[PDB]
Amino acid sequence: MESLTLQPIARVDGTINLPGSKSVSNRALLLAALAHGKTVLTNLLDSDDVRHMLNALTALGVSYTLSADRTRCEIIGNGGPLHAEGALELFLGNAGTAMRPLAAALCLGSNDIVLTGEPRMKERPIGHLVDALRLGGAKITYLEQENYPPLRLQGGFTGGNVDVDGSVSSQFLTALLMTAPLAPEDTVIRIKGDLVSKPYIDITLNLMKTFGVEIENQHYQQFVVKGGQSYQSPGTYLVEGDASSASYFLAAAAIKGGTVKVTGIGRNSMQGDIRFADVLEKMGATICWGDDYISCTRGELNAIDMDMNHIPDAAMTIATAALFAKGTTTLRNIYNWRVKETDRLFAMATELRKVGAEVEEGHDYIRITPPEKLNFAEIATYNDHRMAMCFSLVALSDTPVTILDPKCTAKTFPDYFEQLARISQAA
Ligand SMILES: O=C(O)C1=C[C@@H](OP(=O)(O)O)[C@@H](O)[C@H](O[C@@](OP(=O)(O)O)(C(=O)O)C(F)F)C1
Repeated sequence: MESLTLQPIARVDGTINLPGSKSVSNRALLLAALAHGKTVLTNLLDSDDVRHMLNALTALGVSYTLSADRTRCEIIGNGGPLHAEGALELFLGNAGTAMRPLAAALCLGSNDIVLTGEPRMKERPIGHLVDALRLGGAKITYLEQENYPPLRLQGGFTGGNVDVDGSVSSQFLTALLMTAPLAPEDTVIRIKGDLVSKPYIDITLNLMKTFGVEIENQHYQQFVVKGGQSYQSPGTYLVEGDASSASYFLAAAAIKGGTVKVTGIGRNSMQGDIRFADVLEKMGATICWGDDYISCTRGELNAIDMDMNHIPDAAMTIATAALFAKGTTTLRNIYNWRVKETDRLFAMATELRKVGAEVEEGHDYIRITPPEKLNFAEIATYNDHRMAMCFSLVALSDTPVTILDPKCTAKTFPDYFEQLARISQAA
């Protein structure tokens, strides 16, 4: 078991050029593969989730080339649905943005493909998506536990009236939205009730528009899609920097700055996690907005009590930043933390208590009362990139912290610790 020990960081200050957005990167790659023409993506993220998507596209027959640093990709569009037979297995690692979107897209036409991944992926739900795809005509088989990967897809999604549950993940609706335009018949997608992580649907619709497709969004309760469409290459496309990855560095400044500026995202970004900056401002930090940067300067840090459903991933960063705030912080309406890279409510509460906090682990919320002073802990990371990045902030105090399995950050940010060190100052 590898580990990394972070010594106390006296102050943070500096500029970080953000790695590419994982959410945008995987959507752009799949749309480029389905599109007609050559797409040149720049500022593409090089991480495990993107590598698994690229490997899947290679296995499906898509041609592309990558630059030396793997941030520039020239993709040759397939000009329509991707195809493979013989129960070809695509191993998708831990990537939800490959698993959910491909589970839907590969249901177009006739195929015989199996989707699987790491053990944890076999524990992340996909039943709501499968239910919707079947209503549209798809033939899908669960090879292990019902409602979870791995899946054998045999095609048949033609469109029609499809209902989808949006209460657990926005990725199921995202997958349907990307797939429906290419189906032969028109599709009306009806949301059964609530829709969580709503800002990610805006990311999906933005990418679809870039690739030539628009749909009718009726107040996020129903989406009307015309079938028989085709995606078209936009030529060159610049991938936004990752706003979720930015959260760690902006929070670092709110706690121990200094001023930290992140470039690659700004006030015009399509990512919902830029709203993380507004939470730091509510806590007492100073935020500066630019067209291609967001910066945070240390002010003060006061506890908050907020519904975080609109920024579930960046909300985890507030949970460790809360260790440094005045008062008790409560983060609400975050049930799906339980079904991601690990059960994050269980994990976050467990590890926060290890450094001294008093924590109430609610079914769908977490309440955190910081200790007078933090203590040392060897932090378990649950094969979850965000547990490692969130707990790295413990070192912005008088105590060191040891992070187990630091390489798990590679899901979205292989160079995380090098970047945190770049802004760490001794004076
Ligand atoms: O559509 C997207 O791009 C995502 C939407 C969210 O999921 P929900 O709609 O289910 O709330 C994020 O939490 C998810 O990021 C994570 O990763 P995956 O891409 O799903 O593997 C993450 O980086 O931590 C997370 F869900 F674990 C990526």
